[PDB]
Amino acid sequence: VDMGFEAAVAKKVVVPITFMVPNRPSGLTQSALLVTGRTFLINEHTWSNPSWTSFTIRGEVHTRDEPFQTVHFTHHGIPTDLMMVRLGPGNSFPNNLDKFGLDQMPARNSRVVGVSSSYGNFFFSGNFLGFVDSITSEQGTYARLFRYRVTTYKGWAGSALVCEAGGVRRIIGLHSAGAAGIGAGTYISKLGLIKALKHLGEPLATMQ
Repeated sequence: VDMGFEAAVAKKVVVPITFMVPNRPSGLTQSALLVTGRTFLINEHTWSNPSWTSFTIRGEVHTRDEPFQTVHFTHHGIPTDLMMVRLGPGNSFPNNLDKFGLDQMPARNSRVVGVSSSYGNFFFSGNFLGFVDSITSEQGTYARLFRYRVTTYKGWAGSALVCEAGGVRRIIGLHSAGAAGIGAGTYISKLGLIKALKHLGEPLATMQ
């Protein structure tokens, strides 16, 4: 199996993130996706949880009261589990926009590869089960996901989901949830990322 693209995702995109809390003996660790500059992707259910007082990413500590610029993605007025967060000034992330987005839909039963830094680095995989308008979760309804047949675990949220369409493999999701042997990831589109990055002021050149 060619895994060159997934290896590049592990090398440049997926990183661990740990949220520190005052009501548990240990931090909550999962994965995050570096997009470009000072902007990354993270699950909304993790970001919005009220307990954490700081988090660490890329060797940096950030407190909850910092003036983060954020976008919470919605679909037809229903919340998704996807947040984009732009940090204050600091050392830049790689520009990983070449690794996100597919213009065609993945075929039924094609291979999904998850790329995680949640428990050290690892891959997981399962068959693509299709897009769903929403999932019903212990925290409410979330919109615009796709599913895959593989048992997933607490902490695996934020892992990059690499799918295949039109002879190319790209990241089109971030892991969100699990239910009885089936995982669900929140969909990522290139157009949505670009629109949100512009809203947050992450400076980029436009190819003309």
